[PDB]
Amino acid sequence: TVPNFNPIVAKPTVAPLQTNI
Amino acid sequence: ARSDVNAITVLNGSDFLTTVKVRGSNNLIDSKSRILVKQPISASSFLGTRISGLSQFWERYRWHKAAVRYVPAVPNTLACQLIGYIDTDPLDDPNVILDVDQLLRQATSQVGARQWNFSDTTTIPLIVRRDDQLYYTGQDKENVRFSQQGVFYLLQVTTLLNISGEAITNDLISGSLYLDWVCGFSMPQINPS
Ligand SMILES: [Ca+2]
Ligand SMILES: [Ca+2]
Ligand SMILES: [Ca+2]
Repeated sequence: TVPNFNPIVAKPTVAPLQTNI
Repeated sequence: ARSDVNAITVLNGSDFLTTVKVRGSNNLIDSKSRILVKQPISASSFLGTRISGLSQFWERYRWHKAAVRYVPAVPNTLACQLIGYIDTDPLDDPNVILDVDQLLRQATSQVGARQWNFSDTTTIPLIVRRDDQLYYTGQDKENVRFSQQGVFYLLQVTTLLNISGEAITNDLISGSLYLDWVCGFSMPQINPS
């Protein structure tokens, strides 16, 4: 059977405030 | 009970120094203005604290483990960098420096330097010399390399601005400076006031 027809992927990313050093 | 013995009384504690005040736009026009704090780290320099109240009852002192602490009183949305360092030689006066970058660089060059945004907290360690030299506790006198074991300079690297882009000009307060210290006093006495 036809595999991987319309495979979509998701990888969530956060977006904080005040990246500190 | 009438012992004539002298011995170091290493005792620990914490203390509240003062509230810093980021200089803002108006009061910030030149380099020396970027020097918010010039506070000696002599035990007897913070008047109402416990450390100085104790120091008044000895001759000498030596920070075995001292560290200035910054606790912010602002959100993380405001923006300004800060540099802090403790010069172990008091007579090194950066106020004479005009070039701002030269100032920040001679600050960063000091070993115990620290850089932090005024929205988080960090610790400024005092670095101790290697000769065991004790320092006198009383108010500063003819020379300073006897009394002061260090000097805490607090610097404003950038300009102060808010949620929006408009830079503040009102010279607000950002946080407070605490001192988590460990000192050893040698000779019981009373100093004059
Ligand atoms: Ca120095
Ligand atoms: Ca010595
Ligand atoms: Ca004295």
